[PDB]
Amino acid sequence: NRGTVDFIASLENLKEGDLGILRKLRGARLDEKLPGFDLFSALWWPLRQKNQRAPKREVAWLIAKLFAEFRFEQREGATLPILMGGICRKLEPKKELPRVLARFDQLASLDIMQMEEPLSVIMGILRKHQQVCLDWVGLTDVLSFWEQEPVKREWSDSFIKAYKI
Amino acid sequence: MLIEIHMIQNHSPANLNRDDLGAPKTCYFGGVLRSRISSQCIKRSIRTSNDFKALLGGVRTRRLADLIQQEAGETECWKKAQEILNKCGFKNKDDNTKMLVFMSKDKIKDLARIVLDNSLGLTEAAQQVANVIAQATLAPDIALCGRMLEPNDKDKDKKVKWSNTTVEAALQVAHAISTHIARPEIDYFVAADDVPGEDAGAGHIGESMFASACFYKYFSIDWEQLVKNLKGDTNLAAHTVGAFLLAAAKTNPSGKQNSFAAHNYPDGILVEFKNSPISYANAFVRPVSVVKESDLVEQSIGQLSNYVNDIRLGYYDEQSPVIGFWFSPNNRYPLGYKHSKLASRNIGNLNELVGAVLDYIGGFKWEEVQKSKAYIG
Amino acid sequence: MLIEIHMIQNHSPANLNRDDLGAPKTCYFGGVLRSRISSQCIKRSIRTSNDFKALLGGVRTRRLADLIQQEAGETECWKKAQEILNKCGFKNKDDNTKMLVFMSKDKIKDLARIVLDNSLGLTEAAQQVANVIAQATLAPDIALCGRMLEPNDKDKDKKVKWSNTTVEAALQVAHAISTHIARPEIDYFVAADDVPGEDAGAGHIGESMFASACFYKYFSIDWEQLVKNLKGDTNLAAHTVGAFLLAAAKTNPSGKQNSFAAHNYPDGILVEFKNSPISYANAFVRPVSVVKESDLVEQSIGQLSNYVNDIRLGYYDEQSPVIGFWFSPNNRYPLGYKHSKLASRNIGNLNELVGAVLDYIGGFKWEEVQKSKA
Amino acid sequence: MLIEIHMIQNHSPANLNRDDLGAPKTCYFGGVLRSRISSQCIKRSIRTSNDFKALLGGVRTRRLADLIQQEAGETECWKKAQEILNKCGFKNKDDNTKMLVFMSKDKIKDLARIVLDNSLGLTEAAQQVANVIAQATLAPDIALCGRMLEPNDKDKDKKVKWSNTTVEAALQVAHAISTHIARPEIDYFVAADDVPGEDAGAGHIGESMFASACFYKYFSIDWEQLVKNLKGDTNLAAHTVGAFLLAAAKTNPSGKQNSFAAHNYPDGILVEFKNSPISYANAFVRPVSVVKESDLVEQSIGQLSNYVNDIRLGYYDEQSPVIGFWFSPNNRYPLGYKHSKLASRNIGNLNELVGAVLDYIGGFKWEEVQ
Repeated sequence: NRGTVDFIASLENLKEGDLGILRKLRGARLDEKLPGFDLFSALWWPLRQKNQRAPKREVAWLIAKLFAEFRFEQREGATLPILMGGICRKLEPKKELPRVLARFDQLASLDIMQMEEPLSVIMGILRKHQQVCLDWVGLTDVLSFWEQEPVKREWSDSFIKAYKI
Repeated sequence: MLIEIHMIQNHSPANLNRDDLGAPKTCYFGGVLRSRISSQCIKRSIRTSNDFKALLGGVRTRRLADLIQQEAGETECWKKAQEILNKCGFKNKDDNTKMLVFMSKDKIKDLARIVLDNSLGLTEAAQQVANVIAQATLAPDIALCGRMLEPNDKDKDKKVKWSNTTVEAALQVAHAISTHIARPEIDYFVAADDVPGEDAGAGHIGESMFASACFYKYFSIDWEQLVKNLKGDTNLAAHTVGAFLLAAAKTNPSGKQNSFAAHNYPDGILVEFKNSPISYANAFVRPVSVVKESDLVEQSIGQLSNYVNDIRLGYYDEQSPVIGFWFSPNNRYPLGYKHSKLASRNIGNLNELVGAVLDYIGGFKWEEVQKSKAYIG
Repeated sequence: MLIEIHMIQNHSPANLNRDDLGAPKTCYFGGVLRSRISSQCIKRSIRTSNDFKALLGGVRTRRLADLIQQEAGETECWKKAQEILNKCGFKNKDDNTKMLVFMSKDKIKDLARIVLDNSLGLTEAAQQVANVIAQATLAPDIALCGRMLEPNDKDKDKKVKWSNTTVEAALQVAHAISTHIARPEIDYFVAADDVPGEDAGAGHIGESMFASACFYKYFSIDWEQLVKNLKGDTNLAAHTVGAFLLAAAKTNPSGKQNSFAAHNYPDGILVEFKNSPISYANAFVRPVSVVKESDLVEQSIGQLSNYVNDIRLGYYDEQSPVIGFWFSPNNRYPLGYKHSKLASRNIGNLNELVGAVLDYIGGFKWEEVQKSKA
Repeated sequence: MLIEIHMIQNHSPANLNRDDLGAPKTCYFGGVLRSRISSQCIKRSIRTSNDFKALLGGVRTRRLADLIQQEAGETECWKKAQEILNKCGFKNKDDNTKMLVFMSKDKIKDLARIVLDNSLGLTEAAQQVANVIAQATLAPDIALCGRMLEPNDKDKDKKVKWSNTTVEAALQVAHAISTHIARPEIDYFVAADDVPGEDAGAGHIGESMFASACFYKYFSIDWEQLVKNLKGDTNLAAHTVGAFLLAAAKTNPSGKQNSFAAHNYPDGILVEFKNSPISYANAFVRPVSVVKESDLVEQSIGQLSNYVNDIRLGYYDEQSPVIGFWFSPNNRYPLGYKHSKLASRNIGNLNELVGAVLDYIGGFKWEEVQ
């Protein structure tokens, strides 16, 4: 896609003031506070009116908030299941590993509205283990096409491939 | 007859109950995310509290051998007592001591009289210890929280027989869920070196998760089962009910209360006398959203009052009357002034509420049951 | 017995507490957004003030071997100190050394002796170092603020061989929250080049944030726990409480004050003596809305007075622990023009309030307990 | 002992401090909107003023190599020295160096020696340059203000050697805020053509903004830790205090002064000596509404006197005395608070009060210190 790449580049073009504006609004909707709505509209609407396959409003809002609180540099080949597999194959397999596995597996039963907080938990686990990179574009596409079966199959397959190295 | 206590309680930014990762406990109610406080946390906080100190007559410990060594302690009773209780049936699975016993602590010294003889033996001493442990349940806190004691059949010597060690709990406590969508927040602490050093990337950017929410809490007590569990001590049962209400009102979990100080008293307490338990958590199925014309707590009380009116018109039969008292401090939060008259004794004192509750319960008095105290050690 | 201090303090535009991004710390309370100062910042500001200099008896340090070297006067043991520190098994990963030690400075001298006895075994020296660190709990700041010491079990030789290091803190400090809805703002600054280069017109307009608020601060002190922490030394406990009350009303966080100088003073202090901790932060659950007649601080103190009256008349008990003194500078802000007197002594001076506090504590004088240093 | 200066000023419509778009800087204080002048703007206005021109001995230069070749000649040494500056921790950023350096004005000449040390270049030149940058702080403004100068990373990984370049502070300045609700305005400007025949009919109007307010400024000079930064020079410290008083009393920011011309002078200065800093900005938490009988400045001085007296009889200690003056031109605005006189010595002239502060400081006069 190209709307996603432009959206991510625009998000990384922000400075500390607008990042703080987005950071103050975690856990909130889009139609609540005017400064957040204005910032997100001015960042997203030209891309939507240009590219027909730009990310939807809810997905783009969720990625904007996650980037605000969990600022990671954009890199290719650093998807969420790969990093979760790399982290998960370092703990004992009796107590901690089933807990982290259950936390990762909760995401399959949630829709796109109720997914900011588990993703925040996963990214907090990533940040606790000295991670400084993430693939925002691939995560945005996966969240955009989520209720399908092949996307979840590829998600779990990438997790298994990272876990069984 | 069941005594139902509903509470609306607003809290400061706090981290009262956590999980393994440090985040506050959460749940999904009505499709959205809410903050949660577990039932075991509330029950433990009530059990170990200043207003429940005179009725704490039970201990839940994994080191009964050390307790009896502290109790009797002549020369060597620790090793022999540990061996006796290990042959009783308390299995050492995976080298864990395990099998948390929950007997009343007033009988512990009597157990000393079983472990202070060098001619008794092993299996007979274990049988006597098991017999004195099984029929030791007279305690106000044990009668509320219940107890299950089922030792595994591997370390049992097949000569000691275990009697009934199961007591039905007379207290039901629900998890406390918020009345709005949870908004978790992250605090980025950094430790500072008192002695000056090198300020070149000191690091230690931490993560402390916390949240502030308006909780709905719901407790229920069965009067008949409590009296039966105490073995016919209606005085001690009335003292237990009154001191339980007094403790559950003015107490909080002790989780991270040195960094935060959310020592916030409840803004509304409803007490109802029914014949079937009823939870009013379905009031806050739609999350309460704040406006500029009111606050969070008043809207929560209003929604609760609307739902209480709905469950008081529907599901109502004269064959079982319902009597309730509403308490807010100096009547600062009336019970949803759109229909009013939902309760019958809108008052503004906690001790007057306890007194009125006791008089409805048995015509007791709060100054009379305080001398029916349990083991006060 | 518990001494509770409730403050109302209006601050000029400043940035007293920031996160890793640079924004002022905020929170949600009652569904709206408020400004917030962390309790760690308040505790550190009180502990490292100028009204608390005689009672600063403890050090929280990470380079403890350097301090032992400075107090020892011999270089070589310092090297062995790190070895002993390695033999102490605090931490050797993640944040390099880490595992801050909070202990009294006088026993630092004792530490030097344990590293100056090279005739003793290194394992025995490490054991005695761990022991004397475990006993190092004679300081008024450590008594108030508690102590953490849980080293790493991944660097040990003679199993653990530790002692009891946990100290129950006698002081609880809440996070300060604003009494109104916060209005975070951005300050756009451009650095100016004094040499004429005739360039850099769009010279990287920065973005620094700040805010102003009327905070509510809450402190609680346990008298019996403090006395038990100080080995029953009531002379040091009364002095500690008095100097804490003096330092809490005259010290502000030092974060960004050379450009946002906000050295303000509290407008109203309530000091109560009661056996159970209460918090009046539920007064400002509905945010203070400014009207054209009054100001922010008067409305905040009126709401605080209303809620304190409601709590006092709502949770009345037979102990009657309502003995509380209200302070306002020269009686500028009385505790609400709605009710009767609810404070036993409407005091208009600070040192008179401190003297009354000590007189209620034990009848001691403020000039009588100031002679016990740390 | 701490020296504190509180000023009250009134300004004609000025737009003194500007945002990045063009609007005046505002803030919120007490729940209402106020006009605000930033601390760094005030500090830079005082720093490059006329009365402070004697003690100016530092540069905030972003292009230090230009100053290096601007004195020793031989401009080709730019491509001898600039890369050397890129090795000391300046990262070779988008400009000559995006890390602004604060450094005394004389030591640039010493850097000229590094220019002529072609035999001892590369790492030795960079280390010597770092030594000069770290040991160039004895200046009356760098001692007055701070200097962080944390070098950018991705420097040389071999011998990047740096001392403690951080110099703490001697002066704190708060953001000047109005004592009333601000009322910003738009000046609708148009650009009139000179020759008839424009043939353009549309909306060519423009928007330029301004506001007028009465500001409360608050400075604070630490008498110790300023002499400590000046290495015991008590006379230079006294001269710095006196000239800072002069410049802060008689300098305004040079922002859009060619079109608004608001060179207004303060109508009241309150100087105090105390062991702990107090800010009287909480006097104007309530906005100063204007009555018909008085004006804005008189009401502002009255509320300031009210708060000063309430602080004086409030947080009052016996070991620490407080002595304060009170300046007003020809006693036009006394420190109005009923029959109560607050300051110990009313003063009606500026240089007289400067001499009074200087001779309180320990016997300094405005003649030999300059």
